[PDB]
Amino acid sequence: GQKVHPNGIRLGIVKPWNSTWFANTKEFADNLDSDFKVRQYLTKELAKASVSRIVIERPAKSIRVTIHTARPGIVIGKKGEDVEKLRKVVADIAGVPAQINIAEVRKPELDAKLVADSITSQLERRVMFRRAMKRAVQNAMRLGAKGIKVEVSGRLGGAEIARTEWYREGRVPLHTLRADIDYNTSEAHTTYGVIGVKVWIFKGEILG
Amino acid sequence: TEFLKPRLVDIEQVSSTHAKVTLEPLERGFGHTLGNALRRILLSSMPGCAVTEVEIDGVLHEYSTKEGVQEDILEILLNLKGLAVRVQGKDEVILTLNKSGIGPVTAADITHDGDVEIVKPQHVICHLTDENASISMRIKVQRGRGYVPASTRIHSEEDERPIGRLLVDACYSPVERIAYNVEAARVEQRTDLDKLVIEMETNGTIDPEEAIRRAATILAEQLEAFVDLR
Amino acid sequence: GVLKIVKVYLAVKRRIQPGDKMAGRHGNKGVISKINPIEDMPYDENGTPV
Amino acid sequence: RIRIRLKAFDHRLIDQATAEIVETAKRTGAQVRGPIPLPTRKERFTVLISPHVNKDARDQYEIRTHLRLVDIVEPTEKTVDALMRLDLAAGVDVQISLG
Amino acid sequence: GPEEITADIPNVGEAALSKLDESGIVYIGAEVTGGDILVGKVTPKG
RNA sequence: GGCUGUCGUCAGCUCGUGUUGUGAAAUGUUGGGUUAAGUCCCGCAACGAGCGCAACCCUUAUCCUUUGUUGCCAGCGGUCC
Repeated sequence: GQKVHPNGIRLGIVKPWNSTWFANTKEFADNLDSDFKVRQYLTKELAKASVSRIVIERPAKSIRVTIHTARPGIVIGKKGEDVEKLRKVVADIAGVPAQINIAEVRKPELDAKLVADSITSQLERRVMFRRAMKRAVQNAMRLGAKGIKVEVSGRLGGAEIARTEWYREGRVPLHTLRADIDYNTSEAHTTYGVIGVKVWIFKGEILG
Repeated sequence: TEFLKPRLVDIEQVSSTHAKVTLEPLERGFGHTLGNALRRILLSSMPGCAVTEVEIDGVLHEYSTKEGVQEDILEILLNLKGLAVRVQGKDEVILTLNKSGIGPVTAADITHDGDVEIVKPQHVICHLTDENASISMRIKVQRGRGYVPASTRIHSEEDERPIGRLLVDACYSPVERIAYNVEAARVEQRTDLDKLVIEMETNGTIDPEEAIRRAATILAEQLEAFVDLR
Repeated sequence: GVLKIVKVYLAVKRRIQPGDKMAGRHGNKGVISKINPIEDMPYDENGTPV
Repeated sequence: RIRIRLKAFDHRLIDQATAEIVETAKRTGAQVRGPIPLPTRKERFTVLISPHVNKDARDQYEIRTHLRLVDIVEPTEKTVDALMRLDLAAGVDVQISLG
Repeated sequence: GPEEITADIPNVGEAALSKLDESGIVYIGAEVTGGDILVGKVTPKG
């Protein structure tokens, strides 16, 4: 289990946190649990909507969710009909006043998580994994990624002996802390088993 | 070189908005020069805060209508575009207006923060007629200059905002009317000097000596390109 | 006959610009040429621009 | 005197908050004491990173809780109330205490 | 065959599915301009 | 699938285009020097690129500015020292 998590190593420097609140040792665990719940719910709901990052932020006994999604239109539905619906359920989950914001993700081919999800979907609907991977890589490159890597693993083409294959393009420096490396993962629950998809997308280096 | 320098001698406030100011003493012929230059700068380039984005709850577009009110939503956006706000510390604040009950909605009903000052407590916005009606709008007040309209601010805005925020045009300049007069100065030994009587008419949010100081700094830093380089 | 019948109502808000046509009630046609700033307008001695 | 205890995980954020609070204080009232930095709590955690067994395999995390002690010496009418409407940025637990 | 009202707009990428719902058609309100999509209305084998 | 150890924090592992060979393949990546390092120089049918060897991060060792309580007492007055 060689490698360090690319997001996790960079949280202090170039990457920010998702859950962004303060709490004392008393209420912290509970808060975490709540976050887990709400996030889980959101994932369940907005599966068909291309959702990248849920950012929870709770000040003053009131939860502020921020959903980063590629297509707001399907998450919002009719203007303030679906969002509103989501909100009350979120509140219920939390046990506090809820507030949902929806950030529009520019360039969903450069968002790593989204790409991974797409790949997983493709796998599920029985495409050639390799072709999917290629598409993922190519598209990102076209869009202006300084580099991208993707990796898929296990029961590829329903083969008895599992293996991993991966496509890199451009440069993807992981040891370099200041590199904006959007990393994320997904899992294709195929007929032969799970197929795990990792993808690293290098936006560029930050100078500060 | 037998020239002199002017000072702001007497600053009278005729009201809270309409207020004159003298300038003394000016040299011969300089009166119309400084008056016209300060007029052009004081009408074009003053910083003032104004309403930019209005966020009403349970709304789709600005051409709809709402439950319990008189003015329609375009009328509300016009009456909010006329608002006169004076922030001190920040350059971008968010106010809140919440009110229910039968009667008009003044500007004095906005739940103010500490560093925002609404200088028109009789500015009407809505006329709530149903006692079961409510209205909860969240205004956003930026700070700039000139005139920046909704069409240009349709793609200029970088911070990806969510959909549902009505965009109001930005009338940033708080100066509306300015006139200067070149009288004859009452100098005890000179007869060839004059005074400049600038008669401002503000939005109530700008302080006239501060406005004149800022316009003077704008003119001096523009002329430094002539002074230093050639 | 007709199957899918979706009518969408846009509403453009057009302001005024160099090139529109204004007119009074007397036959004085005009194509609005320059949209001047407030400062460059001819102001009377009271201060109001025209 | 109003003692104010700012607590947060992000230091920059905390700093920002403190400045804001000072600003709020200083316009209304007079003689703000100052933003005094107390000691930071570095609450350390070790965990085994293997699912099953490998004990020398470990990750050592920490949460740096920063403290910012702001004090206000003269509570006026205008000043204290200004804070009620003036909420600070999220992820910064404030704790005002007069006397 | 008949034509179809679906967002699953082709060739064109993440620049079709935007001012609409998951089942197609413009989602109401919005600051639409020129070159946008209002009603996804395209057939297969056309 | 996910997560983990391991050789081994070992200096290695590769790709493109080009070149050679019927080809498996080779070159690059070898050679003189150098270094912790495929670290750097010089040449060279190679030219380039990437992952890696480094750096970016944390901590610690010196100094400065800021801001001084629940922290400190140099100088001052008091003292229950």
